This record gives sequence, C-alpha cells and structure tokens, in this order.
Amino acid sequence: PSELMLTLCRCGESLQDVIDRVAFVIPPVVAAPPSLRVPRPPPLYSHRMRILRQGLREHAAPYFQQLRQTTAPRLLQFPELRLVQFDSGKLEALAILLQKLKSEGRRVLILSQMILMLDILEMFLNFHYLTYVRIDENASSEQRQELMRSFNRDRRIFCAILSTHSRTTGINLVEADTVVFYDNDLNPVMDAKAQEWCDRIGRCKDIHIYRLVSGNSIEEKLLKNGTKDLIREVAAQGNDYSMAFLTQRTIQELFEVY
Amino acid sequence: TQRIASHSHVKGLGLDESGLAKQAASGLVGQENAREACGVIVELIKSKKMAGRAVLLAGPPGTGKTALALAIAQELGSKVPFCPMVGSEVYSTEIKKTEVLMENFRRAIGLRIKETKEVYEGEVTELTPCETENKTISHVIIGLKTAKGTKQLKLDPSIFESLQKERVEAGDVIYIEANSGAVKRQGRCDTYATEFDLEAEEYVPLPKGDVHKKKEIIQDVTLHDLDVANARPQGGQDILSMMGQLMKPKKTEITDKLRGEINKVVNKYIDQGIAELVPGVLFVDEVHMLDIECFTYLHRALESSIAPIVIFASNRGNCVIRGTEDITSPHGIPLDLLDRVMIIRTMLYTPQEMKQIIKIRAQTEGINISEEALNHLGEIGTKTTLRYSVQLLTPANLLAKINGKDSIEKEHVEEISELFYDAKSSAKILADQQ
Amino acid sequence: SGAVKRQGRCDTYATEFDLEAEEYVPLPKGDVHKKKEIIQDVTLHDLDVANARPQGGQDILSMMGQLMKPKKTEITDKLRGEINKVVNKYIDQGIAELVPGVLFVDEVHMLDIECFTYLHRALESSIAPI
Amino acid sequence: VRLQRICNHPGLVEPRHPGSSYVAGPLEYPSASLILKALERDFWKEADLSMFDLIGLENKITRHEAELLS
Amino acid sequence: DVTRIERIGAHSHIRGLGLDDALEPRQASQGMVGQLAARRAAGVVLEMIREGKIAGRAVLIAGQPGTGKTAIAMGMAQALGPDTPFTAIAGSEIFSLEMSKTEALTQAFRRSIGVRIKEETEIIEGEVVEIQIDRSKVGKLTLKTTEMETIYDLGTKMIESLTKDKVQAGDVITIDKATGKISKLGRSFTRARDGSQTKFVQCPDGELQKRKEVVHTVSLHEIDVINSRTQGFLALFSGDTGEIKSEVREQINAKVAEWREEGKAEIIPGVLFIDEVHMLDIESFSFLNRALESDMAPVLIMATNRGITRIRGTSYQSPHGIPIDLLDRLLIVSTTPYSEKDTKQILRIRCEEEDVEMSEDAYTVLTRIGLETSLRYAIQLITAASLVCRKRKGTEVQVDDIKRVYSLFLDESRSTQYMKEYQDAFLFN
Amino acid sequence: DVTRIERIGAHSHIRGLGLDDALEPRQASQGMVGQLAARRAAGVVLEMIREGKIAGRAVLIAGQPGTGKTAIAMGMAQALGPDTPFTAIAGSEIFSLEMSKTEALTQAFRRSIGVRIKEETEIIEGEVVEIQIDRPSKVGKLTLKTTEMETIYDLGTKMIESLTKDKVQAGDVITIDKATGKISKLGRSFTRARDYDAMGSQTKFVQCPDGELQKRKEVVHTVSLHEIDVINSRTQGFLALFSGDTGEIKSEVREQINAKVAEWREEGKAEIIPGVLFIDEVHMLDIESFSFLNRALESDMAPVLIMATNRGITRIRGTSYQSPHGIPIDLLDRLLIVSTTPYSEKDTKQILRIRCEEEDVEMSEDAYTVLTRIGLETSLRYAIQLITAASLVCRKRKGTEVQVDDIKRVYSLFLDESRSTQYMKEYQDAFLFN
Amino acid sequence: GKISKLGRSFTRARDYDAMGSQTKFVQCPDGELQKRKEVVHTVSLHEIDVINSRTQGFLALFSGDT
Repeated sequence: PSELMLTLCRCGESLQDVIDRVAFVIPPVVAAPPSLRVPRPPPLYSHRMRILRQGLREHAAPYFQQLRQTTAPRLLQFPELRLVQFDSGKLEALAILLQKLKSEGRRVLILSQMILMLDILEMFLNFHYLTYVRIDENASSEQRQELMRSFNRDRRIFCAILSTHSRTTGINLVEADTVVFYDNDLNPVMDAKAQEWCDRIGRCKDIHIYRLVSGNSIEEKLLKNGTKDLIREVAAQGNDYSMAFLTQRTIQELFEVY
Repeated sequence: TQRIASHSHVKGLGLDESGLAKQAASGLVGQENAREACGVIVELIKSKKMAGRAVLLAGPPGTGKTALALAIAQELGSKVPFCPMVGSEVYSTEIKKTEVLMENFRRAIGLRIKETKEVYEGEVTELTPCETENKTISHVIIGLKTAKGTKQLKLDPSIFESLQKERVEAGDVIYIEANSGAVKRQGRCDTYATEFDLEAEEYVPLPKGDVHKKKEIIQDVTLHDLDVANARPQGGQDILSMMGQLMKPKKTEITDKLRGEINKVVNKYIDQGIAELVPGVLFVDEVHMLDIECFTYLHRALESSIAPIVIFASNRGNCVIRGTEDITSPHGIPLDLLDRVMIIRTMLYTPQEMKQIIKIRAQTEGINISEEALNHLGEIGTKTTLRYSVQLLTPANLLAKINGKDSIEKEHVEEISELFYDAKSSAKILADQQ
Repeated sequence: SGAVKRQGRCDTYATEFDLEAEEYVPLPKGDVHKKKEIIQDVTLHDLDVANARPQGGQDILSMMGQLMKPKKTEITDKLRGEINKVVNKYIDQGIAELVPGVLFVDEVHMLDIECFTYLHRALESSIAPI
Repeated sequence: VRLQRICNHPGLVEPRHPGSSYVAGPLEYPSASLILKALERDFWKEADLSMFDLIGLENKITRHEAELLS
Repeated sequence: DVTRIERIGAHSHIRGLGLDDALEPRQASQGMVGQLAARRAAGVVLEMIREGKIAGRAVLIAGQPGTGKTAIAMGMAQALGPDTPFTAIAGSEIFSLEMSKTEALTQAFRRSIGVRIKEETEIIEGEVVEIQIDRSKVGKLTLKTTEMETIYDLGTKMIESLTKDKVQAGDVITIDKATGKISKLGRSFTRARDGSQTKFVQCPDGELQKRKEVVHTVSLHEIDVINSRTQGFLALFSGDTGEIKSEVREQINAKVAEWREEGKAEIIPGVLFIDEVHMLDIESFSFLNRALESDMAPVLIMATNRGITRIRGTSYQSPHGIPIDLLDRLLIVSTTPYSEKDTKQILRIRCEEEDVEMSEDAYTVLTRIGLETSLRYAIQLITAASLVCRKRKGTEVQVDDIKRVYSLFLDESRSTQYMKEYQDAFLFN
Repeated sequence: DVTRIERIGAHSHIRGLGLDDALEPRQASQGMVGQLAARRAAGVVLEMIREGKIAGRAVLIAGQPGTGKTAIAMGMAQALGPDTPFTAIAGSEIFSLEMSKTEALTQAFRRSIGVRIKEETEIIEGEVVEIQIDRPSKVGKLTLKTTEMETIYDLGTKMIESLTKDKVQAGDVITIDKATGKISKLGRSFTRARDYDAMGSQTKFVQCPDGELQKRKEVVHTVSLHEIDVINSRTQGFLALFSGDTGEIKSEVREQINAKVAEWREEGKAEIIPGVLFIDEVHMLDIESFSFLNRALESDMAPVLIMATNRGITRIRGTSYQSPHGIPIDLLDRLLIVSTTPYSEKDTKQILRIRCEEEDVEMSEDAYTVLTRIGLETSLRYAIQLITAASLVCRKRKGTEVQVDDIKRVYSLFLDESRSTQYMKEYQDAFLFN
Repeated sequence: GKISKLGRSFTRARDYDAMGSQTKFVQCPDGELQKRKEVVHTVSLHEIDVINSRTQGFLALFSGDT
C-alpha cells in the first residue's frame, strides 16, 4: 500500500528536489479570464454568484494556501546564479583562490575600480556563502571607518570589498594578510596608491598579494609588457594637448593577440 | 558540439544575387530549377503581402523535397516563423483534425509586441494590512528599500495574498511584477548573513536599482499563443479560475469568435504602433496521410485573408485518397486542392551528383574517405539508393578506426555492404530465396 | 418556508442618498397575505435529471459541481422506478395529474438495428407514451 | 575601457534579464441584461419541486422516519 | 504600408454583388465578373434574407470547379453587411469529438439568428484632477467638466467603491447612476500633466448626467451557452460546450418569443453557409430536413460541384452527393464556366488588387494560360511574375517573366504527365 | 531459496554479444552463440550508439522466427549498460486511448534521450556532539565534529525548526544542505542511553565523518527529456510520470525544453546522453506511425532506432497494399537491414547446453542429441521448453540426470504446433469455426 | 453519539393535525428511551460495489455514472 517508489530522480532525494531543478517553462502570454459585462446585472444572478464565491472561499479557507500554491502558474525565470561565475573566468579563478585561502584560514581584501563590479562580487560571494563588508565612494567617511573597524574586530566576516577609487584616509591597520586586485586602472596615480598600500598594509605580519589578469587580452598586454608607461602622460595631460599622442606603433603593440 | 542529423549539411538554397542557382552551394547540389522556384517562394514570403498561397514539392523519394523546405527556413532566418508538421499529427484524441490544422495555421503567424512592465523590488522594511467592513482587506501597506532609496507603497489584496504565498517577512528581498501580480521572494538580505553561524535561509544582496522601475521590452509570440491563453485562462486571481485550473488540462476546439476578437485586438496593437506582424510558413510533410475531410477543410483555410504561406510535400503516384475508399488522384491529393497549389518538380540525381552529396555528407560527419571508396559508394548509390549509400559512411569509419586507420578505404565499404543490406536486396532475398 | 428576499428599498426614499447601485421598488397592493392557487407542468425536466446530479447543495462537492461541465449520464432504471412510485403516491394524494403525450420520431429509418430492437421493449412498457 | 569592462565581467555591458510572459489582459465580452434573465420564470409559476428530491439524504432515515409517518 | 492582420487573399477583391437597384447584374462591378444569372439569383436570395419573414429557406450553388460559387457567397456576405449574421463553415467542421454532428449543426443554425436588444443607461462623467475622498467614507467628488464642475454630494454608505479600483489623481472617469459602477480612462494629458496607450482625451464635456442607449445583437447560441452553466460564457471562447440540453433551448425560444411580442427584443435572421457540403453524411442531411422546418431557422446556402456522386455513409449515389430528400427542399443556382473576356477581366481585377502592372501581351498570354489549364493557376502566376520582374528591377511584367514562371511552377496537367513518365519511381499507384 | 523478482526468463542467459575487441564475434560467449554476421553488425551499431555523434539512425533486424532477433536486441541492451537509456516496447503499445499514436511515439523517442544535469552543492556533515534549544523566537546551539576538527554553531530559527521536526539528537551523524538547510540523518556513532526504557532499538553503527566539516561537491542527476516534458506540461504534472496521464503534451513546451537543454549544454550544466529505442514486432505499426517516424528520425535529438520483424512481403496495416517486412519503402530506405539466418545442428546443441546451465539441469549426451534432433525437427523454443519439464519428471522419480526416456515422456505429454494441428485436423468436425 | 433530530411537540396546541394549527408537529415519544429494535436492509450486490467504488459513489447509483 506504500513504498519508496516516489524516488523517481535516482540517488534517493524527495521528488520535489528534482522538480525544482528542471521546472523552468513559462507560458508565452498568460491572460486573465474574459469578463461578462452588462449595463445592469440582474439581482438574482449577482446574488447567486456572491453566494457561490463566498461559500467556495470560506470552505477552501482550510485548504487555501496549498490550493493556490498548487494551481498558480510560472511567469518568471530569472538567470541562474552559477552563470555569474561561469560568464567570467576571473571569477572562476577567484573561486579556487578564495576556497584555498578559506581552507588555509586566511582573510582577504578584494579591490576593483568599478562600483558595479562590486555589485556583481556581492552575488558571487553569496553564491559561495562568503560573508563580506563593502566600502565604496557612496559610503561616508564615518560609515567607512566604522565598517572597516567592524571587519577588523569581527572574524565572522571572511573578506572585505573596497573600491580602489574610494580609499580615503583613516584606515590605520588591517586585520588581513592577503590582497586580491580584480583590475588595474590606467591612471598611474592609482597604481602608486595601490603599491603604497601594498607596503603600509603592515610589516606586523607577512602578507601575500594577487592580481587577476585576463590572458591573451589587453590586460596581459598592459601588465606584463608595462605598456601603461607609454599611456601615462594622458591622465594629467588631457586630450586637448594632442589627438594622436598614442602612436601607431603603440596601437599595434597594445591592440593585438596571438 | 551539436549532433549531426540528416539535413544538418543544408545551410540555404545556394542561389546567386540574380536568383539563379549555383551548381553546388549551401550544402545543396543540383536540382537547380526547384531551388530557383523555392527562391521565388522565399521572395513571396518576405514580402508579407499575401495570405494562403500554397506550394507542393512533388517528386520521387530521396530527391530532396524535405531538404528544400528546410533550406527555405535557413534562407528566411530565425526571425520568420517556420512551423514544421507531418500529416499524421492531425489525428488527435483530444480535438478534431480541422482544429489541429487551424492551430498549426495560427502558430505560423508571428507577432512582436512592445510590452511595458512595472516592477517593484527591494528589502521589505515593513508590512502592515488595512482592513474594514464595507472584515476584509482594503489594501496592504508595504515598504521597500534599495541602495538608491526607499519607498512606501499600497497594493492590492491579491498581491498581499501573493506575498503570504512566499512566506515573505521583514528583511526579505522580493521581486513583484505589477502587470501579472507575480511575486518572487529572491531571499533574505545579505545584511543579516552574519547574524547566525548556521541558518537555513538563502541570502542575496540588496537591489541596487530604483524601488519602482518602468522597463520596455519586445516579446515574441504567435496568434495561437494568444488564442490558447484566452481560451484556457491562467492569469486570474478569482477563486473560480483557481478551481477551474484544478481540472486536467486538455486541448479544446477553439471557436472562431475568440480568433476574431484576437484579430481585432492585434489590429488595434498594430494601429497603435505597439506591435509588428511577422507572418510565416507552415510546412506539412507527407500530406498524403491527411484524409478527404482534412483536404476539403484546406479549401476554406487557404482562401482566408489571415492564413500563412503553406508548403506541402508528397511522393505518391496515382494513389487512393484516404477516406474516399475508391478515388485515385495524383500525389494522393484531391484534384480540387491541387488546383489551388503551385507544384515544384523534383528530379532524380545523376551519379556525379550522388558522389558530390556523399562527399558533402562525409565532410559534414567528420569522415575522411579515399576516392576509390567514394566511387564505390557512388556505384552502390546508383545500384540501390542515395540514402543507403550515405548511411554506410559512419559504420565504415568505425571499422577503419577499429583497424587503426584514419580514413575509409574500399575494403571497409565492402565489409559494411556485406554486413548491412538494402531494401531491394532484402526484398530479393524474400522473393527468390524465400 | 424559510425563503426571504429584499425586493428593494421603498420608492419614498428618493432623497435618502445621492447615488445608488440597486433600484427602488414601489409598495405592493392588495392584502399583505397574498395567496392563490398555481399550476405547473413537468416531465423528466426536474424529476429524473434533477435527482441524477443534485443541483443546489451547501457542501464543497455540490458547489464545485456547480462549475463542472454539464454532461449527460445514463440514468438508471431504478431511479426511474422510484420516481414513478413517488409520482403515483402524489397522484393518489390528488395534488398531481398525469398527462401522457406523444413522441414523434421523423426519419425513423436513420435509427440503427439496436435502436429498433430496444424500441420493442420500450413500446411494450406500461409507462410508455404514444 | 569597453574591452576592460568586458574582461572584468560581460554583465557590465550586456547583463542577463529575466524572461517573462506577455500579460494580455481580459477581452471584455459585452452583452445585454435580459440574456441573464432567461430561465428565470416567475414565483407564482415555478420552483418548489423538493417533494421529488429522492437524493436529499437528510438527517435520519426511513427506519426512524416511518414512525414520523405513522 | 504596415502589415495588418488581414492581407490579400483569394476573395479579397470582391466587395459585393455587382447589381443595380433592379437586381440586374453589371458585367464588372464590385470586383465580380460574369455569372450574370447566378448573381441575379443571389441578389434575389439576398433580398429574401434581409426581409426576414420566411424561415428555413435553402439554396444550393452548383457548378464546375473554379466557377466562382464561393466568390458569389463571399459577395453575398459583403453585400449583406455586418449588421446581420453570416455563419460560414466547411462541411468537415461538424465532425467534432466534443459534440455530435447534429449538435454542431444545431448551434451553427443558432449562431445565424440574432436577437437585438436596446438598453437605456444614465451615466455621469468628470476629470480626476484631484480626489478629496476619505475612506464609512466621506467625499464630494472634486472632479471637473468643461460646462460646469463635477462637484456632487455623495451617499456615505458606498464612497469606498469610488476609491476601490485605484482611482488616482490625473485621470478621467465615468460613473453609473443606477448600477454604481465606476470606470477609468487613464493618463489624459489635461489631468496627468505635471503613459503609453492611455486615453489621450481632453477634459470631458456635457451636463454630467448624460443619457445613452446601447444596442446589443446576441445570437441564440450565446443565450444558450451563457445560461447553460454558471460561467458558461467562457465556453463561447474555449469551445468547451458539451451537448446542450434540449430543455434549455425551448425555454430560450419561449423567452425570445415573449420578448419579441412584448417589444423588449427584435429577431434578426441571418445566413448559414456550408461550403463543400458533400462531406456531410446521411445523418446530417436527415437532420437538416427537419431543422429547416422551424420558424426560428435561418436561410441556408450550400456549395458543391460534384456530379452523380456517392453519399457519405452509404453506397447510394445521388446528384451533387446529396440525397434527393433534401434536394427537393432547396433551390439550385447554376454557375457556368468563364469566357475569354471574363477571364481577362478577372485577371485585370486581381492584378489591381495585388498592385501589379502588366503589359497587354502579358495579359493575352496569361488569359491563354488560364483557359488552357485553370483560372486559379493563372491567378497564382501574377504574384510570381511580379516577383521575378522585381528581382530584375523591372517596372512592368512582360511575357518573358510569365514564361519563366510557367517553366518554374507547373500545373496538374504537366505534373501528372511527368509523374507518369516515372510511374515506377512514384509510389503506390 | 530467496526467490527475487527476476527469475529465469526467455533471454536470461544472454549477458552481451560475445565480441572481440575488434568486434569479431566469438562462436560462443556471454550466452550468445551463432549469428556471427548479425552480432558483428550489432556491435558496429553499438559503437555508433556509444559515440553518440549521429542522430536518428535506424536499424532493422530481419529473419525467420526463432533466429535470435530479440536475443541480439537484449545482447545490445546488456552490453550497452544501465547508464545509457534503452527503451524497449512492442509495436502494439502505441495504440493508446489516452493519447494519439504520434504522441506515444514522441514520448517513446524522448524517453530514450538522457540529460546528465550537473551542479555544485555545499554540505555540512559531522557527528552531533551536542545540541541545545531554549524554547520559550526559539534560540539554540549546535556542535558538530569530524575525526579532524570540531565547531560550535549558533543556530537560526528555521534551522531549529528543521532540527526539531527531524528530531536530531546527539550521537547522530547528519548531513545539512547549506543552500536550504535540509537535514538527512545517516545513522549513529554512539548508542542511546540504556537507562531509558522502551526506546531500545539495537540498530547499527556508522563511522565518524573525516576531514572538513563543510565541503563543496559536484552532484550529477540524470533525467529523460520525457520527464522534463511531463514535469513542465502542467502544474502537478509529475504525477503523470507514474499514473501515465500525459495526454498530448503541447509542442511549444517541447520546443522550449529543447532550447533550454541546448543552452544548458553550451553553459556547461548538462550533457546529452542519447540512447536507444527498440520496437519489437514493428509490423503492428500503422502507415501513419511509419510516416511519423520518417520525420521524427530527422531531428537532432532523435535516438538510435532498432526494430525487429519477421514478415516477408506482407500487408501494411491501415492499407490494402503490400511491401517487404510489412513496412513501407519510405522508411526502409532510411534504415540498414540486419539478417539473421537459421541455426545449424551444433548451434542448436550449444544453445541447449547454455540453457541447461542457466536452469541448473544436467542431461546425458544421448539426451542432448535427442533434444537437438527434436529442436531441429519442430522448433528451438519447443526444445528449450522441454528442458524444465524433463528435469521435473526426472526429479519426481528421484533421478540425478535427465535421460532420453524423460525427454520422450514430456514429448508425449506436451505437443508442438505440427502434431497438434494434425490431431486437430482429425477432430476437424469437433473443433469450431474452421 | 451521532445526534439526530426527529420532530417537536409545540405544546401550546393540542389535538390538531393537517390544518393550520399545530402543522409542524411530527410525533410524541411513546415508550422507554432504550428502544432496542432490529432493522433489516435489503440491497443488491451491485449497489454494494457502487457504494464501495468511490468516496461518494452512491450518487453514481442514481446518475449511472459508474
């Protein structure tokens, strides 16, 4: 009369686990029922419909939540969260790096020049169940100092996310022995500010630094060859001094791949 | 990598800029007259002026009737609808045959609608009902928080019940679509991630956009989707609709009134600039399996002003029409329907064309083959049929791989032909050896 | 019986509200205790088919029977027998009169052999019509 | 700059969006009020055929109702 | 131009019967050509229809294929207009798995009889620039109208209904005096100034309480389906009607007659058109024998070519594939084959509808081809020839384009010959 | 003793095809004997199935009755293994009242294609060292350990709910899904206290987990396309997987599912595992079914089709025509034919030897010779059936080996078709409706 | 328990029936409350099958919808 025949997905599991994994189809359209409109409904018809709907609602009240849960349609898909990691190889490498560092018991600082990339990193870290603290331009100096101290005092937080363009004064010490750079800006002043904070992170403990680079691309061209030293003048110079300051040889060297 | 199929080598009709057919292009070789005719039909379809024009591809088996129909689909591109069908599908248990035909007619008419979607998303700061007798909930007040701000909203009690649906509470992140009233609880905010060492909740970040957003998108639908969505309504909130949805769903014999109303509102969308119509193609392969009732219904359907372009295919001779029990007619089709149709004649292939197609299928399947084995396969194709000769390539390649060779030779083809027999040879065994 | 209905608000209340959703009704005339004899004519219309699927009701199953598809079902001979019994009882009590009528089957050649063979027994019945 | 944005994450340029259905709305079929007044009849010529309701199955049964009969 | 859902089809060019006031047909008028006797007979039948006194009349249109009987029926439909019902079906459509053949014909008959009802309403209108409504509830309807403002005292027991369905500042609404309903127009520019597809009207006009009569034409089938079930009107769209009980139909007939005699309704008889009636069977024709004897029956029109042909469901043969029991109960209209001049004029009309220019030599060649093979084949070559002309950047269709298309696309007469040349290659002869 | 549900069937002795690494068949191996060419061809087809590149290839096994067509099919099934699908049906099974023939064949086609879905999960797995719940809103604390490490967790409310509903207590070994907090209990490492009366189940013990308490692991789930169709066909449509109320799944659902599976394949989530559909006695199919198969085999998601039939020139069902194998030549051109020959004296003897081993029956050599001559004279299946009867007859006389007299005894008791027909012709007046 | 309701007396009226006085009277009890009695139920086998086939399969006994 009863048995474990409901294990239709193999490897045990309740069948709702597999249903959630492969249920994605939505109607192309969906529409509400047609409405019968008359200028003046008769009294008896409306009375009957009122009685019928009141009775159905009142008598389905014990069943109601499960009822409308079973019946309701699926109208939204949303992207899967794993596609965040899959769409970027830097996040694919960062997953391995952060898993290794968490196995080592380490704590990290992750830095990027773009505020939006921090918004994506929040979703990545939630996908890997990692707690974090965020600092950016929109955070006030009071909020920034308080959140940095919250990261420093509390070991429950695995990592800290910072905008490279919102460093600001006030940070006296960091309770972390590892740093990851998601990107490097074209402005040499931010490179100088990065290299200085690689030093004033502190000699109280030995530290490591990581920098993610997209292979076979402009990031590898700028980093390994050091082509930024040719571009460096434009940040202070501005565009108006010379339209073609970057030579054709520089363009050929930079914008190329094997 | 995608799996190889019978017509995967076909990429188009291979016609030049002047409309004439190149001898070998886009996976097709020969059959130049039919390819030029199919190009004219492609020009007919892309003009979007005509309705109900019908075409029949007629010829012996194996001459490429299905390939040219699929070559039209490649030439049109994915933007135009192309609804393939086979005549056996009309015999449903749920609905009558003419309904199946009319449903497939409507599937081939596309519609690109600009839709404006109102969405609310944010962390639920608070959630308080407001109720009173006219006893019942007049509305629910909800607050939402995002990185760019916060806002207080009052919403319908249907959305309030759709919030109790997801077990939504303060601090949870949600996504509401006001057009349908659909609600999704994405999860709890990441601010509360550190509050426990272990908790069953799934955490998501705070939304970064505005609390209320107004977005414009373009939706690809057919007329059949609009018909079905209103025939069996699914997006309601009344109790009666929910009871009706508990019934087992089956296809119903949709009326002409509903289709007329859908045509009316589609015309209103087009006049308002909201929507664009994209009429397409219906492809009924093996129409000889349709019966006389189906053929007779197509007289009225093909004469409609809404109908798409239709492509038929048949290989029969002076065969008996199904359902008539003594009436022979060409192509297994009645004369009266055949009068309403332009016929494209498909021819048999020469040995050189067979060899060329075999080489194309070999390089499509990833197979190297010597010229001797290719000539032997061409001889086999002339002796038996093209399709039999093509099917020997993969087994011969497997035998060559088992032998350590990287290419087919004649001995492998000989061994495969000895192992696997064709229909004519097997029939000779049945008739002579018995 | 227990039947109650508001026919409507009285017509003298024309200035009670500036709008309405239900129309007013005038007073009735004659004595308040209205009373007269009536006659109604029926067949299976509300006897066999009425007792096949119970219309009305107040449980869940009757209510969601009210929105199921109406489908004809093959009524049992036993229900017809009980219907005949109660109708005979009420004829004996005198509040009902039996009026046999006529069935006209035009194009009778279109019936099947099974239909004719059933019509043998059907015409041999004592309750059958002309 | 655009290539660097692509190198970081493609969602910085072309984010994925949720798929969804095209909400069409109701058709609003109109008709007159007398159509709903069909099959209505009048009180002095209708209803109260409950004497033939064999399927009522009300409280208690014939084994006790026979005493009520006599 | 933007593509509407209606596009050019087989019978789009005809827009009526080309008849003068004396029902005498013109040689070419309203898209129709020739068939003078049949067109005159159709005009007589049309005058019989629109008078509406005589019930259950049946007509058959017969002739060879391609002689325009379906075109005649479409012309009758266009000349009759939308104010009278015109139900069109094929004979194959009654073979439903949901219902019997007789039930399908029954509700096809009833879709062709309209019931016309006029209803009176009282309605108030005003612009929602602001609402000073509290919700018991209190309000004064602070709305605007061009003649004088829509301020108006409100009954306190129902003011929540005014605020129920999201009435918001920057809108225009209408209110019913007796029903109490409220409806909205949306983001009007005069009120919403400070959305797409909203009512872009200005501030409303009139003396607030405006009288309005509304006319509804409802078929008997709609009355049947609506009253058969609690939410039966959905079945009109889904087609989930079962076999409607006979008890419902006679009650509705009695009620409709009562409304007609009481003056509360008007009966509008229409037409049922069944193309290709030779798919019907003996059972269907036998039902049609007695269905046409009802006073509430429409005019019936039928089309079939045939000769002496087997009746479906039988081994018997009869003229037109119809039993003679039914042929006695109808009048037969005969369509003759077309001449050279009529064929040429039809091709001229079709080229005009398709927006195609051709040379006179091209017209001559296409008229030769039309008589040689078929009219519908020649009509098909117009579009293909225009497309071939367009690809070579031509302005008018020439004889060479038609010869090219004739070489590419071929008709049954040549396809059958080429098939017979490869008889063993083609299957199951 | 211990009779499991699988007992000795007709093809239980077959466990493979008995082929060399070079696909060359052995004279007797894996229960198969004889049919060298057919077994070699089946091995080539099995390699085609294993590589999985080519879609919709069709094979027919043909020959007289009793020649091992079905045996070759089960040999392919056993050699292929359980990881790849192998859907087997009879041709009569498609004639359903719930659905059309085309729908049934579509479901059968899609049952034979596997989707190997793969995803990452994080678990917490450890021996429960301590748990505390301060129920009065509830709060609590949990402690877990492995052989390597221990950790204390401050619990959230919903985790406490899950722990209480599962009645987790110390000494248990559990696995906690980090994504949703589902708990699964693996066993116990410590006994419950013996002071407690009546709760004294002995049970069995499980070792402590090793390594980290929290781990990330890959998990693979396999589902067919038909399962995805039925789940997405309607709300609560999963019940139709068992009940079979899958009536006429809409085509748009299947198109959406195919697109989603393809994009999953490109996005690294899933792998397509194309299997085999086997239709034994395919001559029961109607002309409409074969016409549908013509187009169904041209899809890229099509599996390998295998069919078995014995007919010669024979009527096609649903028609008055005749063709080889009772199959139209439209389909026979699309497939390769494998021919099985009748068995010789030695092959029959080896089959009977293998069958005696499966049934645990010992017979003398004279008995084997006599049964071989009987099988050559009447049929192989009759001689196989006599083995069990002869063994029972030997057993009831308390014998140890089946002798010639037992075989002759059962030959007298049980009749074959030829003798029964002869004796029926003697009583031809007594038998009914000749 | 399974409590049930048979009738009522309306003690204000006495010795009236079938006219417009005391019309709602049904019966008065006539014996001691422990009314043990034997009752016999006649039923066909098919009715037992129909009653047992569904939760409320007895409705099919009227409609014939078995």
